[PDB]
Order: sequence, then structure tokens, then C-alpha cells
Amino acid sequence: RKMERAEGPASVLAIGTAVPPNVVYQKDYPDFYFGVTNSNHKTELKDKFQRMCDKSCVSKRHLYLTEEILKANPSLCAYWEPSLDLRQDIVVVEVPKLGKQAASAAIKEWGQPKSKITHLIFCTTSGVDMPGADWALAKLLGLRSSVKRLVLYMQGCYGGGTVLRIAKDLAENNKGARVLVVCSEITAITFRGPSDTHLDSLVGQALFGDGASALIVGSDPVPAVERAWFELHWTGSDILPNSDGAIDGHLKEVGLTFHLMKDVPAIISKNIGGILKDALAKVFPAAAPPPPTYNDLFWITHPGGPAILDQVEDRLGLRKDKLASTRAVLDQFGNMSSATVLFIMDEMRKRSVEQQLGTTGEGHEWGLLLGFGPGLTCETVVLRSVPLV
Amino acid sequence: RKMERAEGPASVLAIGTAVPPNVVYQKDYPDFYFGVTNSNHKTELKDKFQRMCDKSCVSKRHLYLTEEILKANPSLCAYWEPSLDLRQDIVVVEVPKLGKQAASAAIKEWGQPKSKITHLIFCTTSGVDMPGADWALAKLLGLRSSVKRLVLYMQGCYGGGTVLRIAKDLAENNKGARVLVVCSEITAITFRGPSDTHLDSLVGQALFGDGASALIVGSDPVPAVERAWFELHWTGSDILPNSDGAIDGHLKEVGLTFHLMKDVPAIISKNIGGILKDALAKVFPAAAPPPPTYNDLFWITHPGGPAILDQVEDRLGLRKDKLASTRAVLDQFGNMSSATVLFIMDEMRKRSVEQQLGTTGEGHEWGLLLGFGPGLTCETVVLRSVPLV
Repeated sequence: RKMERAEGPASVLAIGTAVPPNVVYQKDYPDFYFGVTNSNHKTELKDKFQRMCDKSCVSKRHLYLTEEILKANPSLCAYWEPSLDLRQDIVVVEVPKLGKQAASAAIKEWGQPKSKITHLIFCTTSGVDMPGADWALAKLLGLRSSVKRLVLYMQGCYGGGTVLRIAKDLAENNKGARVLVVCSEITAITFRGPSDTHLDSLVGQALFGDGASALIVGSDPVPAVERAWFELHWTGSDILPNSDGAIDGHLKEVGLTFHLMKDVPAIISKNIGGILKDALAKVFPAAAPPPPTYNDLFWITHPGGPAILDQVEDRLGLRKDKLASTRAVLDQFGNMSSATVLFIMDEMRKRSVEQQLGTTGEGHEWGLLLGFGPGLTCETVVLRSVPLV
Repeated sequence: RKMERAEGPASVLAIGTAVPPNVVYQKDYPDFYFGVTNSNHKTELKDKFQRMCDKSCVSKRHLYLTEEILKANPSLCAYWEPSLDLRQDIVVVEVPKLGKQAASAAIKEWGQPKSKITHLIFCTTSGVDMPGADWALAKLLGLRSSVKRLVLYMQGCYGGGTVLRIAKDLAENNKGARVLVVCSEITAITFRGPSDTHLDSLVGQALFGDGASALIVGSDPVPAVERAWFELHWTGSDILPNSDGAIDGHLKEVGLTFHLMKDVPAIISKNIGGILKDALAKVFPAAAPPPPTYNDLFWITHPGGPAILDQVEDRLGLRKDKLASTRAVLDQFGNMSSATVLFIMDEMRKRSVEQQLGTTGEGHEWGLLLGFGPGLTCETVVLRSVPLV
């Protein structure tokens, strides 16, 4: 082997997060949104949106777009006005910048010099460019010029699973590799005024927030030097049946536009049990210990919306505390697309340390990270926690 | 290890290619281009473009865009008219379709049923969508719903190296994995009328062609069942010094636009020697056989333009036959962005079989695949050929 491979499982060695400083509380969002888009006269539409926010299970969100920025760029406040060039000019700069803030936090926690990063995966649904956000982030951080980069554009809400799926193989197949994984999402690419033609875009206006998360992933952590928090053990991807057109997203001259053509919560909740039962059977094969029960796993579930969480919890019979870490991130940050599951991973390990639980996964040994997005694609990662003190 | 890994080097087990049926001969292109864009009056500009075509070392190209299609969509023939939505509507369909033709050829050669494909990498610089070209191709082929997909968008001309870099780790770290790798490029995303404001776009009009290439990549080929053609042994990526802005590409409301701000052939040729010397020192370390000389390697070099090839050949002292396979593909297909190096790989193995040479790499054991693109990024892959009969 001309490139030596690693031995142990790919492991999360650090996690950083970053959000835009400007907060909008959900109780204020209907007035803010319909006010800044000159849409207060659309009284019926505004009451529909109010109900959406009331049921969103989102208390606040961090948003790059401020009233000041929107007032300065009225094509963003319009509905269906040509705006892509303006949106790109924003997010091609701001997405790597936010990712840099998260990456610097992860690197500081990790403790090694930044030149030990050998690989970079940058995932975003906000903007595209050449060179890409991966190159821009490498420049902002001053990574080695020979860092092996990969940019994952237009991924959508399953991308947090995808980056782990890829980072697993990069770390395990390359001795000494240390992979910087960044997911950065900024809703300036999709923000638009309200319309009763496109009630789909209203859902996103209630749920989507901004944020970036960064990991250091590597195999064979140096004893007493690096610290593993979660291990990546099994990965799977599935296109769910009868889901054509469930979630479409098009990059148009008016920006990024989303379309929901099917009952996404019903498709996810109806199919997830068989996916997880299969995954757990592969990880714990009979020939031998049986799979843990769902209530004895920890759960890092992409919170696409509250209905997905409610219907998954109901269909699988999950105890009401299993999705608590997931719901906490949804409540405080909204749906941050691909970045969200890494925020939940951070929330979970932090709660576990603070409450002196016996593992980084809320006291459980094994766990599941799930991403859902266009496809309809389900990304499944089986994780192992690490024991605490 | 909950997912068993493979043992041997990631190997190319099959290669397919596909091009649009419509051919434009370079001798005809100046009249065709300036005629279809209502630009024959721009006499000085047309003579500049004629000289570019005369020096291009491209004899013909395959192009999706025909006179009939251009006549039906005049915004494509204009210069700097809003056109992105139209271009996307085309390439979001035609890029996966062309990739399907190449993938079916590779699968037929491979000989295994298509459901043995476990992973898919789809690389394109032409269009973006959600779900992406990877999903569309999986649908067109009828791959397994659980195929592990990755879409590499807005890569540019280094992408043929990138896909091998990634496919190497997917194949080697997953026992039984068989990776379908597709690069598909269609210039409808960048085609625009001529302007003396943007002489950069004229270069692309002389050189860029359409095409798709597909590989099956896997470790541990089944003896007497699967056939290895090349082995992937070492990979490297470098951002070349003093190359900021050398190649920029922006997805705008007028489509994809390229900008060349530095002497790309000089930057590549001045830096490539140190990159290759380092790579070969890593593959053949002293502690032991010395690296082959450049003339005893086979060369699969992205032909970004004839000046890159001429200056690399001159600076490295390459014998004039070393780049023959590379120049043959440039001559017959033009620069097909990320797909081009896989066409060259196919041309080289086919010539080697036809001429009864002793290896798939023109009789040489070791070789180099080089991609160059925005960054300025250089992707280096050290390859081993396979002995023939």
C-alpha cells in the first residue's frame, strides 16, 4: 500500500459551531417578515403564516439577513424578482466566513496546529462558485496548500449524514489523516417575500435558520493528546419509496426555490423503521449480542420540521425524551439544513458532560444520526459514544 | 470493524464514454459560431477567434447545442442576456442523460449486473439541482435505491482527478464496494455570443467540447471474472503559488462565465516539476528502487489548452511522444472539462491493446494523471498499469 491506511474507526475529535449574531424570535417573526416584505395587507396569508410559526416548535433563529440589509436590497424583499446574482455575491462570501468561525472553534478545541489538517469537506446548500467554498475556507484559515479538498454543493437537509459518510472513508483509509468537515448554511439564498401561489416557501420561512458546524474527524486518536467524542461505525443511504418530487429545490434566476409535492413526514415515518431495523441487524448480526432497543440508543435526528419528529417518534414508539436534544436545537436555532445534526451532536455531548452522564451519548453506548432531504434521501449513520471519565 | 474494508488497490475495472451525436469541425466553427450569434460584422473579433481556432490543436468537437436548438432559443445566442433558467432546464436533463450513455457502456464492459454498484460519484460543471445529477442518473439506470451517492458540482477542469481521489477511498475502505464514477459535461451552460469585452469566453469557445465518461472502480477484482486496467496508488492536491484568480467561474443569471486573470500555462509549467518530483519520491522512497524517469511513465494529462501541454512538455523535457494520447483526445473531442482525462485513459488502454503493447499504459508500468482547474488546483494521481496478455 503506497498510502498507508489507518486502523481504528473514524472518530469525531472536536466540534465547533457558529451562528450569525442577529437573532429573530419566532414570536416576532410574522410581523418582521410580512413587514419587511410589504405584505401586511395579505391578511389571510399572514394568519396562515402565524399559525405555521405557532406550531413550528422554533423559539428563535439566527439570521444573516437583517432589516437593514433587506431594506438596502429590495429585490430580496420582493417575490419572484431576479435576484440570483445578488444572493450569490452575498453567500459566496458569507457562507465560508461563517464556516471559518465554526472551524476555528473546532481547531482550538482539538488543540493541534491547523497544518495537521490533511483533508477538508465543505458542504452547503447556499451558493455555488469556482473556486468553491472549500477553497475560500482554506484561504481564510490558512490551511496547507496541499489540503485535499471536496466541496459538496446543493446537498440539502441530508448533507450532515453525507459528510460523515465521506469523512469516514477519508479518515479510515489514510494513516494520519485529519479531516476538517464544515457544513455552513445561510438562508439569504432562499429568502423571498410571501405569496399564496407558493405556500411551500412559507414553510421554509417558518423553519429555516442560519448556522455553521465544523468537525475534526480522524482515526487512531493519539492517546492522552486527542480526544474522541463519537465513533462512526456504519453508514447507509436510501431513496425512500414513492417519494419522487417529495422535496425539490431549484437554483433559479430568482434564487433557490423549494417545492414539496408529497407528505414528507408520512413518507419518512412510514419507512424509517425498516431502514433502522436493517441497519442495526447489519451492525449487530446474529450468528452474539442483539441490537439495543430504540430507547437504549441515542438519537441525532435532522429536525426538518416538528411533524417529521412527531410522526417518527409515534411510529417507532420512542420514549418522549429520546428526541430531546434534537428538539432543543430546533427550538433555539431552527432548521439549519445540513449543519443541524452537527449542532445536535454538540448539544448532546455538552449536556452529557454537564450532567455527568457516563457517555457522550446521554449515557447510551450506541446511537443513530439521521439526515433527510431531496430524493427523498435518508442518510443513516450508526455511531458509538465514548465513555466519560 | 463493523464495515469490513478491502485489501488491494482501487482499480479501474471498466471505462465507457459518450458524446453528443452532432459534430462541428474546427475548420467550420468560426463561421458557425459567428453566424449563429449574428456577429459576422465584428470583423476584427472574428479574425482574433479564427487565429484562436487555428492554434487550438482541436480538429472537431461534439456539441449538444445545434444550430436548430440555438435558433429556437435566441437568448443563448445573445451576449449577456438572462438565460440561466433556460440553460438549467437543458443541462439538468441532458447531463445525466449523456452520463447514462457512458455508464451503460462501462457496465456492459464490466459484465456484472448493475445492482452490484454500491456507490456513485457524479461530477459535472454544467448545471445544479436538487435532487442532483447523481439522483437523476441512478433513476435513469435503475440502480439500487440504497446506492451511496455523491454529487460533485461546479468542479471544473480538475474534477477528473478529484473523482479518482475520492473513489480510491470508497473502494479501498469498503469490502465488495463497486463505485460507478461519472463525469458529464455539456457546454450549453456557458455558450454565449462573442464580445471584445470578454476575450476570456472566446478561449472557451475555441476549446470546450461536450462529453461524458464513466468508470467502475473497485478493490480486489474477482479473478478471471473482473478485469483491472489501471490501479490507483497515490493522490495529491495542490493550490499552485501566486495563482489567485487564475481561473474563476461564476454561475450568473447569464449562465456560467469564466475569467482568466493570470498566465495559466506559465503557472502550471513552472510548478509541476516540484509537484511530480515530490509525488514520485513519496511513491518510491529511498531508505529501494528509484522513481522511473518521466519518459518511462505514461501520461494522462488534462489538455486545458495546447499552451499548457506545450509548456509542460518543454519545462519537464518530455519526449515528444509522451503526450500523444492526451493530444489525440484534445484533437478529436476538445477540452471536455472533468471528463477529458477519463477519455484519455480509455484512448491509452485501447491503443495499448490494439498495438499489443505489454501494459495498458503504453508499455510502461507507472503513470501520472493530472487535472488542472480553478484554484489554481492541480490534482495528481499516480497510477499503475496492468500487464497485457
